[PDB]
Amino acid sequence: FGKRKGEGFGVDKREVEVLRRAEKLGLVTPGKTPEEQLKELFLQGKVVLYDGRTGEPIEGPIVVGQMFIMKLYHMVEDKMHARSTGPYSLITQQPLG
Amino acid sequence: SKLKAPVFTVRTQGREYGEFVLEPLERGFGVTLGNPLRRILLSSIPGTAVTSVYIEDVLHEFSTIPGVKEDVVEIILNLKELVVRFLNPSLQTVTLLLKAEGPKEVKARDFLPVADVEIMNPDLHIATLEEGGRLNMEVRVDRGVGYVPAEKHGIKDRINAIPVDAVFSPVRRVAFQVEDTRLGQRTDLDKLTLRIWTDGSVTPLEALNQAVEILREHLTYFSNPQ
Amino acid sequence: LKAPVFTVRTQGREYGEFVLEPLERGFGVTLGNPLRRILLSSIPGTAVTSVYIEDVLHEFSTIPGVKEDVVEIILNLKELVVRFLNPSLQTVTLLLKAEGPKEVKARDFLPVADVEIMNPDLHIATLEEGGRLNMEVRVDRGVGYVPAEKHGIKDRINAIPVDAVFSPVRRVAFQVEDTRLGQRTDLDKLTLRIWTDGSVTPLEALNQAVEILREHLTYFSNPQ
Amino acid sequence: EAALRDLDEEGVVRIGAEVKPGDILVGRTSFKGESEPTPEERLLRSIFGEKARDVKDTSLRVPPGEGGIVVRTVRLRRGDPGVELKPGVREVVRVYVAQKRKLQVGDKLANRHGNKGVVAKILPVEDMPHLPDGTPVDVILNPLGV
Amino acid sequence: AEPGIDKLFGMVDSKYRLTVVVAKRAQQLLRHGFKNTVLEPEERPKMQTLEGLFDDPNAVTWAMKELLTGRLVFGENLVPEDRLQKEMERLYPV
Amino acid sequence: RDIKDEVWDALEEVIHGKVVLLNRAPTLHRLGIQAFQPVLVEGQSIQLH
Amino acid sequence: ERVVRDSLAALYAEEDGEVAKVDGNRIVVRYEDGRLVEYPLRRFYRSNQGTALDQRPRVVVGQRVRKGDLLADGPASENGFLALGQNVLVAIMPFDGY
Amino acid sequence: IKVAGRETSVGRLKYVFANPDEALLAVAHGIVDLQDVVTVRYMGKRLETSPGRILFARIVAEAVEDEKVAWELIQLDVPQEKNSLKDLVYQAFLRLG
Repeated sequence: FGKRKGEGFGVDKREVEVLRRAEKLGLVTPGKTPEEQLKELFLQGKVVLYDGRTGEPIEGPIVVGQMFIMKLYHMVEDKMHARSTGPYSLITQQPLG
Repeated sequence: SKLKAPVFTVRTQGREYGEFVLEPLERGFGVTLGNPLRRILLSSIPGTAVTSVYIEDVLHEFSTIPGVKEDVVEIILNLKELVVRFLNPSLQTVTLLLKAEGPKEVKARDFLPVADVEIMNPDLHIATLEEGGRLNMEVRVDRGVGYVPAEKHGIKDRINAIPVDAVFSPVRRVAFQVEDTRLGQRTDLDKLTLRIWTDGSVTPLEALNQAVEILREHLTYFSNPQ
Repeated sequence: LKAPVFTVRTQGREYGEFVLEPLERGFGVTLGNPLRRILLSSIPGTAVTSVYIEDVLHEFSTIPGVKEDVVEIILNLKELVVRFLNPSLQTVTLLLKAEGPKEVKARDFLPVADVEIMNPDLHIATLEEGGRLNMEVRVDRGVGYVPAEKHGIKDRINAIPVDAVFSPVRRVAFQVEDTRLGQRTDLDKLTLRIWTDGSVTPLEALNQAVEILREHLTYFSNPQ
Repeated sequence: EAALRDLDEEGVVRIGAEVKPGDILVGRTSFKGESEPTPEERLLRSIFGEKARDVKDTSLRVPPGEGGIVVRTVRLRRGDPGVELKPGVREVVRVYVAQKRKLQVGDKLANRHGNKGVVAKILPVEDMPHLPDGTPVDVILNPLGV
Repeated sequence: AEPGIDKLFGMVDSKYRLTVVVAKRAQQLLRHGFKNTVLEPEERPKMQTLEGLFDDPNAVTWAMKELLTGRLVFGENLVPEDRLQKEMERLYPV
Repeated sequence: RDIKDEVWDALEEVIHGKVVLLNRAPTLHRLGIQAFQPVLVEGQSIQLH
Repeated sequence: ERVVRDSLAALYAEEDGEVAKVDGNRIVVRYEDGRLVEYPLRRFYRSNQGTALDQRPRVVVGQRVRKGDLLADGPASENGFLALGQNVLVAIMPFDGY
Repeated sequence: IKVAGRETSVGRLKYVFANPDEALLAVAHGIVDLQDVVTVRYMGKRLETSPGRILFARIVAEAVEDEKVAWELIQLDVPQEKNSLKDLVYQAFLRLG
């Protein structure tokens, strides 16, 4: 944020509408500079998020962070399968498996 | 009474950045304008990136070249970063060229020069070579739009030409502020500022015009109803 | 990348759906989201904006010899719709008196010069014999929506301000689903639904909201 | 020939080809049986100027939903040095195939805490929730997990 | 849901009797080329191809719509089986 | 390779109107199996409602 | 870090020395003992489970290496740490049904 | 607040909407949020609810295309949760199919 209020931009109009809501929730202390409140949301690990489909903000402040997430071994590529008709079994003549 | 045409400001820095203000606009046109533009600015804006590679004495991606510390998977990957600006407009496709040897950390400038093509990041690392290690590429970069992945375009000049993935789009990032403003009389007007970041092929400004142009072009489709 | 074909299905003067497909990926919301904004922000209509009633001090009071309360009449008045035929025209007072055992309608408004009451049979209030109804109503040209407690206009002490329902649009609902053309299958198909009050039409409302839109495209001309 | 344009003289795919489902990886021929062409068949050929052939396509193709880029081959005969295989087998050929696996809709992701789930959707970056300063998120997990 | 189902279950005494009436009528059609249909051309179920709209092929969708009209008769012991499998190969050939 | 585009357009005609069955791991009751109209999609994964 | 160690899949420094050559295929190092070891690189080996067991090099020519330092990352190791996956920017919020 | 007798709230006075579209129009313009209890004239009876509770009711009413039935099935003066919604599907089932 400090990068911001120096690079020539202030608080944003949607960040207030969200801050309005955060106050009804109780995430922020009412009657404090937006920076004070955004600070307060941050420390709760929450940030303002704009839906990219509209530009409008998420009515709430969201948890956004950095996670360690592995790709497991179980991939669709190894498990999609289908047969119309195929092999059958010697004694039963039912399809193989 | 209605507001009138507002004051366009333009604050370009380098060939990369840009800040584009519009003042003043009717309350709730901050987004009504700044979102759909940012949507088209991320998705539809032509540009360049590499498409395919031959490497002398190589036949598939998963190879390895002696006296170069990088595997071909990491070279085809260091070559996606490379960003190529075309100068001639009617130029659709190039074929760069490279060769080096000895203990040289081949960076992206080491490519041979062509006219109507500038290597917008010369300092790019490419491949580390030690005494005895050769190299000879034939990259094939293209103007296109959006994201077109290897498994999808199959671009082979030679027979052992590794197709590569294209980050065509030249827009690195697009944010946009909406802050409060007034035309003396009225409150709660909107001050749209439009950030734009770029690689160099096209520039924040040219991007933003191009975005608008498509946006305009699209509204025409509403002309002929059934 | 074909010419996106544009389809109308209107009913009457108040409802049409407009379907525009196929469209490159992401764009049925790139359009039509802004159109939503605009079709509700800036569609110039007409709105009841103040009221005075002969013996009525504040909004929350009962008119004697009348069945409705004050608010109830303010509400019926919120629903009137009238088009200004002379494009110049920008305000109007509407006069209506009557009394005794009748029920007043929007037809019963004192006619005026290029002021078309769309919905004449709308009902305003009922009177019992001995009930006097005497009132004047302000009606302006404007856009969007404006609480009463936020434009204030009083033409006289004891005139009440009503909430200002300009927009001839009543809802915008748009619905972008996935559709395919040949082998290309991520395309947007945009359905857009538009309710109005007859003042303007669904087809009309849109083409204006379209028109506004390009007009801001032009606000990227003279730099600095 | 199109159906062989990637096989070497012997019947091996060339190291570095692209192979997809249906493609031969190693051609092979086994001899037909006591059903050597029956009447129905001995006649169909009688019209086409080719007589019944005595060997059979047993080529090793590729399985449905598999494939990639031939990265190596190993050919072990017997009669070559160092090599002797299970009785009665002349020659055994192995072809190792590779693939670069982008993430795709269906694969499983997990974190170290037991949040596990399948990739159900890949939005383009213009749809991702993002921070004021233009940056789009990568993963949208759902709080109902916690 | 299936279009009109709620009334279908209304006609028959037990849901399963609908299912066989539908499936039977729906195969009377598959073998006869639909010539015996008791529809008119504008009620004809129609699917949308990449070229242009054409007759719905799914003989079961037909049979269901077909049934809603009321233009069919259902019930036990109404014909000789062999006197239908020909009189209908007569009125509409194979 | 040999699959040409209008193969798929051909398929879409095929499956019109008809449903398939989905079955899930323990068919504990009458509803481990239910009927669906398939809508064809790219990618490998089944889409459940 | 230990895990990448005892897993014996990454590739380390036997004694103090300096690095002679480096390459997608091998890593030779002059030692203070004068010995010239040549650690070759297990490059793109197919594991039991099909997962490419790939050894990549992490030093450059002449690099001065104290003992037990690193010379190549095993698979799923980054500069010697167990890299089981990736770090991503995650948002935690319902998203329209997906 | 008890204001001259009955208990109502500041928001049930300020804002009094003649029809539901208007109440939603106010919500589209920042005026009120969906969780605010307001006053609205839906089908004669002039009710004390929210636009939320009014939106919901239209959802039901438009989906089953019977505004009259739909009015009856829902309970409106309550948050929708697992039970109430379950109860609607059953009640809808019994009277619409």
